[PDB]
Amino acid sequence: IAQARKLVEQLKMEANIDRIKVSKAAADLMAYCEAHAKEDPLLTPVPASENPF
Amino acid sequence: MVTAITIMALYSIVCVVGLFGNFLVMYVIVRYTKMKTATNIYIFNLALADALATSTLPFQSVNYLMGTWPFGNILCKIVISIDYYNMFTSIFTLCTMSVDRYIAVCHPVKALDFRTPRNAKIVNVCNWILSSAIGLPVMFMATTKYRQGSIDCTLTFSHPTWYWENLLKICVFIFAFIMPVLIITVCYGLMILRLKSVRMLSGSKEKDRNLRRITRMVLVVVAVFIVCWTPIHIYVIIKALITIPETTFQTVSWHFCIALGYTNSCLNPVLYAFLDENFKRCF
Amino acid sequence: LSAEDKAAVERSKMIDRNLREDGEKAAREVKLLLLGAGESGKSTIVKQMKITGIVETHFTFKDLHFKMFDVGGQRSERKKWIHCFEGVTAIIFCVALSDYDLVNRMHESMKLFDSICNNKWFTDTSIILFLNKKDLFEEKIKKSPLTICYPEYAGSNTYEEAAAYIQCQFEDLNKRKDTKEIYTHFTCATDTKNVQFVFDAVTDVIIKNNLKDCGLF
Amino acid sequence: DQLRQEAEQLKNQIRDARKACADATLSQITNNIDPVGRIQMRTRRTLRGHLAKIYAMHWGTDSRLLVSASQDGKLIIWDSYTTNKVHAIPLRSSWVMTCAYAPSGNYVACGGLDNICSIYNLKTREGNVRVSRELAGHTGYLSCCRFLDDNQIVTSSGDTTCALWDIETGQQTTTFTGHTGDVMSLSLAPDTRLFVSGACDASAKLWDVREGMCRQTFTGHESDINAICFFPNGNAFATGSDDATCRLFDLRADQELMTYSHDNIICGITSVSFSKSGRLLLAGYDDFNCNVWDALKADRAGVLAGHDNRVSCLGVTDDGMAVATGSWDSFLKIWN
Ligand SMILES: CCC(=O)N(CCCCCCNC(=N)N)C1CCN(CCc2ccccc2)CC1
Repeated sequence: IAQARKLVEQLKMEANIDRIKVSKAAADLMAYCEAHAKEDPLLTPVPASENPF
Repeated sequence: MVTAITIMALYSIVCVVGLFGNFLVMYVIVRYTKMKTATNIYIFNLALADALATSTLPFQSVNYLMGTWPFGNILCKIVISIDYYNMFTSIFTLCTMSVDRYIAVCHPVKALDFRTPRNAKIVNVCNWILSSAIGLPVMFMATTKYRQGSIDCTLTFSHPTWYWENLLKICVFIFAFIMPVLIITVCYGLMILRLKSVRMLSGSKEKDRNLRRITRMVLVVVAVFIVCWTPIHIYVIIKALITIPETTFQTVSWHFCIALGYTNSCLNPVLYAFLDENFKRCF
Repeated sequence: LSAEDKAAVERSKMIDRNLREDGEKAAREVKLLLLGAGESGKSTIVKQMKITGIVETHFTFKDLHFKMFDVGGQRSERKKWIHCFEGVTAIIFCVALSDYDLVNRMHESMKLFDSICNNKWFTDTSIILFLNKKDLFEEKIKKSPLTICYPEYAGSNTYEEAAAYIQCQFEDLNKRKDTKEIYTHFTCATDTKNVQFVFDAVTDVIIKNNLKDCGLF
Repeated sequence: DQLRQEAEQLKNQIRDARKACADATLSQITNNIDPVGRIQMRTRRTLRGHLAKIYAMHWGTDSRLLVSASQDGKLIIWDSYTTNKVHAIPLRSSWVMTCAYAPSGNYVACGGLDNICSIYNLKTREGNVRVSRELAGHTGYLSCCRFLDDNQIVTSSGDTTCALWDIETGQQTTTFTGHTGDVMSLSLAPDTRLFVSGACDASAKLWDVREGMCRQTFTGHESDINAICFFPNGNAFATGSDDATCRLFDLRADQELMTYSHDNIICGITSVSFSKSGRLLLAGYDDFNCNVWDALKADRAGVLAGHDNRVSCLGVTDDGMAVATGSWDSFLKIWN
């Protein structure tokens, strides 16, 4: 019976958050993911001189 | 020459199957299984010592045809020695596999110490060492001698012949026929008695199909060894005790009997490997 | 090329040797997993032999070393950690035989036994069913018929037939009778033969394992 | 009381609120990106010392040393470049299901089926390693543990709770209690100010270390989940479940963003990790092999098949040069 008081207090706090439209939150994943593509050795194969393994 | 057709053919058949089966076995045993457990070590060494003893055969094939030893003193000593060597180190692996299996069934609690994959490595090495007690003395005493017809490989023993030529023949008899037949029989003998009283292997119609399969596999192993090894030993001893005038049939019988000896090395992959439960359980 | 790295490689070889030695030493102990319903007899069992999440119990008998883990104090999704224990030599399942009337309880214990026996991880592991409190079963069967717990049962309300019927009820819950064996025993207070029974079952299991390893199935 | 039905109002108010902010179809924003192509990686190492299944793994910040715990009772520290061993710690409880390895490089941690997280000291006088402390106080069993400093460690146990310890004191500073099932994994944000956890409720939550209150809850899985990992930007994470279905959530938009699945996969997932740039998502299955998903178009990009039993741990170095996978095979492979 106490959990009901606790649980409702939780859902109240979680329901008031400033969301943002997903297209805005999806471009940022796109921009970061390509502003680092150069220095990702798994994606672009590395010349054998600089490959420690 | 009908005889020359058969004698050349019989050895060729043995040699080709022996190299084919054995070299396949070493390939599979190391490519996939990679020698994890004690038994897989043993099968490899049997496969190895079978391959070597089979590769000596073709040099014996050409010797029959020409009646002359063309390969010179350089190769004669390295051929005969590797033939006597592989007889003992192939047999002793068979005796070690049997003594191992008997421990693992009739003394289950003490086998927790003897049977470790490190100890399997010691025994195999110690097995090749003890075989050299006959591999090396034949290396030094091997010689090439010119005869009335041509050169033939032969072992010139020592100053006395009546007292030392027979010693090798009698010694190889006891330590390569009597001891092997004895211990692979008793050790496999007592295994089957104990397997009767195992609660896992009795009580159902399907259970006894497993007990039937095991006692067939064990019995086959002893049967092949007896049949493929007895004739040559008895034929050697008899030829050492009486004249046996050289009839065309005597030449036919002798070479065939020798080929029967090498049949043991060809059948070993089918029995010890191609019938192993794990070998089927990976293909 | 390898100036003082040789010292590093030597250190590697030494600790590799120590690892191998410890593994060989620990591969000659026999591990037993002790399930059982809620305090059915599990506390009693560990007394007869020589003698926080789980608690081990190392003991020896006839030059054999047993470790025996019980997991009664581990309250969580059994599915999420039961797979740690595959490869134990045997399961010891402990059942109280005087619980057929108190609360039904036998039905729950049979449900647990069925769940454990046919798990995807214990498809081959042998189990030893121990049946405790046979003494109280004497003067509990006298008044309360076993039909209370087994309505489809027709037989004499005596100890001899009831015990055999219960053992038969438990012993046919394994759906794979051609691969795993179930050992059964009615516990006895004195006459320390319980450990003897465990010894016999474990020796048969070792025999089967060796036969598998040698390549004879 | 009427509360039990009033909570249903809020649970329905939220769903519509986050529905009003969904015009993306991220699969539609990202149709003009050239694909990654094909990824072929080859094992460059194989570390072979363990004698039983291995359950965890963790790289050092050096991206050279790694620690790996198996259930034979040994957690050893390898050396990726020259495949040596620099320590072999024998530990008291043979049942272990986790590892950590401090950012500084001084300590390791290791817990298991005995409810106790042990912190070992490596750089010490007298040579060998010694047990610096044994943290106790959980009731379920340790399932994951991570380091923040050389002084604070955060753990997640099987009794539906997480906690934040203090090492010298040896006591629970804070406790996060919101789940309703077991807690299976854990992941810290890059700035170590808030972490996420994934439970057997098919739900993940987002706490924060300073205060001690969960801020958001993400649902959408059909079954239990076993792995978590932050997107390196600190604004998204991906989870792995027993549906054979990874999926990517977003912290700011506050909902599911894409799902990864394929029809000829019915298996379970045991570990997840992102590459350094975040472009391609690793994931380890019980199929005995781990896939490589392109994290922006959801199509496969290759496989890594080298094990003979299910893979149970996976990790990517800090400088993004290698991946290391371990498995119940008892061996560890370093792909590249
Ligand atoms: C008691 C038996 C005996 O005396 N043998 C061996 C008979 C062949 C059996 C070998 C099976 N091995 C296996 N691994 N299965 C001897 C028979 C004679 N050979 C002569 C060699 C040779 C002969 C001429 C030129 C070069 C070499 C020496 C061995």
